[PDB]
Amino acid sequence: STIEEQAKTFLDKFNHEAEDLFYQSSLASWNYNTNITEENVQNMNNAGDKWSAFLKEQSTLAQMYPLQEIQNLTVKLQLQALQQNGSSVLSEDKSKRLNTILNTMSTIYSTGKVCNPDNPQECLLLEPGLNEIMANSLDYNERLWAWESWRSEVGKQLRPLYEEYVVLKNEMARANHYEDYGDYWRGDYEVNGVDGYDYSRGQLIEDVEHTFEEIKPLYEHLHAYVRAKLMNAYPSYISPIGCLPAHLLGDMWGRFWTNLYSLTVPFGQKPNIDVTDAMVDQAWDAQRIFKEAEKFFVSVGLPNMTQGFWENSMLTDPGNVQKAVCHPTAWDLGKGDFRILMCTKVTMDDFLTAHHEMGHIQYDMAYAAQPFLLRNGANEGFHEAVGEIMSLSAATPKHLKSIGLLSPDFQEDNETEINFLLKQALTIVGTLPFTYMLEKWRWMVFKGEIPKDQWMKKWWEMKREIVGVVEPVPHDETYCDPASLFHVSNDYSFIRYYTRTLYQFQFQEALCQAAKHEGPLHKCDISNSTEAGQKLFNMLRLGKSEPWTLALENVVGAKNMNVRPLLNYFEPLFTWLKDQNKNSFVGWSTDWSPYAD
Amino acid sequence: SNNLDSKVGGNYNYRYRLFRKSNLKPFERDISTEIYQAGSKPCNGVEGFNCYFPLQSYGFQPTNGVGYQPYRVVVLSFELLHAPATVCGPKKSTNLV
Repeated sequence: STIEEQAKTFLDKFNHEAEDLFYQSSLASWNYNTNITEENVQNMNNAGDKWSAFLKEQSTLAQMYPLQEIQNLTVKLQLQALQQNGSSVLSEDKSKRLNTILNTMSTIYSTGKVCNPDNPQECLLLEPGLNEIMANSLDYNERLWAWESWRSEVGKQLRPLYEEYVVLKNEMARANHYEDYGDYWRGDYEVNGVDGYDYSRGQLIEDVEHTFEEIKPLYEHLHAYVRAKLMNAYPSYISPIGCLPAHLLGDMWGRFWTNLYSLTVPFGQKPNIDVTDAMVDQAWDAQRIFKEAEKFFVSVGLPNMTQGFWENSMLTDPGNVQKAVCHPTAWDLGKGDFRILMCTKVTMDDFLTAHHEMGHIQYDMAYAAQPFLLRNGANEGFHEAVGEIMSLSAATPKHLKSIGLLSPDFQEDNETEINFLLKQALTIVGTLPFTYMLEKWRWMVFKGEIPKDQWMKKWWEMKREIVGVVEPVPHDETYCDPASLFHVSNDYSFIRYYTRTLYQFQFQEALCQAAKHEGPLHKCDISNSTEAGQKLFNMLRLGKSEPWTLALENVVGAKNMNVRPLLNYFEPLFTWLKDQNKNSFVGWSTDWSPYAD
Repeated sequence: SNNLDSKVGGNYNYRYRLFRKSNLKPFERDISTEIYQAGSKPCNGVEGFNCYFPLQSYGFQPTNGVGYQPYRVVVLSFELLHAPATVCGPKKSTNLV
């Protein structure tokens, strides 16, 4: 009758056809990851190209339905995914040149290596060599050579490639009604046509800026603590009031202080929570580690797994002849067929990783009944944020004592809680301003506020102001540090880590109140609380059919990122970092550098 | 019938109607291939803008789930009319004393 029948009919046609075609690429990817062969990789790319071509052919009808006078949110969100042309707005030469840049940038980043100045015959590759130098090795000279040489050999070569990547991407985004490709990433959270829950694209810029200043009281105290500990190991280079060198952060990109735990132990005499020895004595294996993990998911009140879920999953590497990808990955093959790939071992690192990947399945299985275009997460934050809250609760010793891995006689005191709690802040608090740093710099580059010659000049300036970090050697205009990151060279968004980080504690606070936990969140344990998993599933089942702000309003009590549950998690840590910083300066001083004289 | 009727790539011999200009009646059947019209323009026998071919094939693959797998369904309707009974159940018996 009306025009409304066209969209409701066209989407059902696409939701019928795009369903099976997309799964052919997913199961083709499953076959490749389970058996890396020249035969499976061809079907993987052919299946993706087949489905990818179907998406563009279908856009001819998606664009003939104006969404101007339409109020149906279901019709708008689904057609908007197909109405966007993306890379199809430019000519084949510009689109192909873009992929040639990304393919070349990924190769230069992947094949990077550094030989020692005294051993020209021993070059260490990006993985596993140089990552071990920044993570495990404590030698000042080795950490410096791996950092500065990486910037000159890999950073400089990616600078001219990153220039073409920005200008080509900006033309694509601007053609799709955006300000720049920086705003394109911000469009993941956009909401239009809903009263009281709308969300502008550029609103993410004020949100990260607002939450950043609220993180600073917790970050400035941790920055002085790690600086004081690293100063004792490197007193001839680190001042007690200056900045932290960039090559002593724990990685080749300066993102996590997790590798600095050995140098920043609160109490090296007291024990930690670890059930590695407890599991092997009980004769646990990859299946039992997965099975008892399911009891936690059922104990909270979430749906259990299907018989085909465990039967078709991967638990180890089936030989070198059919070597599989041992990386943890939660797979949605479709038609209710969900699986996980993991080479699980008997250790606590795999105990929590299993809950992490299983949490990803709970996300996808919840909204699996939605339409195909709406069978996806509302945003990248919700996808990965829900994964960590289930593993962090399992890491709580209260759950281990109930399961029986951690013995009941294991004492718990404020001293041991700081050993675990401070270890997380090095990962969370030591990374939150760093993600805000990179995306703020990149967002200014896509918009064009920083000239292409002033990339290294402003990058060093932002490092001293935001994070309080300085390079080990001065870099001229020819260097490009953030281009040497994996997420940057491969056209990936890094803002999701900031959003996922704060959303993680937000959802945790909502469930801890549901499970009735008193005190800080670090001792929270939602295990054996049927109301906890029940309230979560009400949010997981929404998918992307409603605004993400609506999901946060009725669950965590907010419509955007917030730092309140972060300080609640690290509440006693703020008292510990304060006590440790009594003999040092809180914050940082931009006038100090390791090469100063 | 997932172990019986499913096929690699979907059993295209089993199909069903997705759209119809009107609702069916009890025990009604219709196998027409008329294009479902929504707008005022004629479809000209082809689907597209405000036009859609109503029938579509099933995705009965061996990897389907409990909700998507094929189920051999049979409906047994009983009729009690003025005409005499033509079908009944079996009656019990025993030995002969």
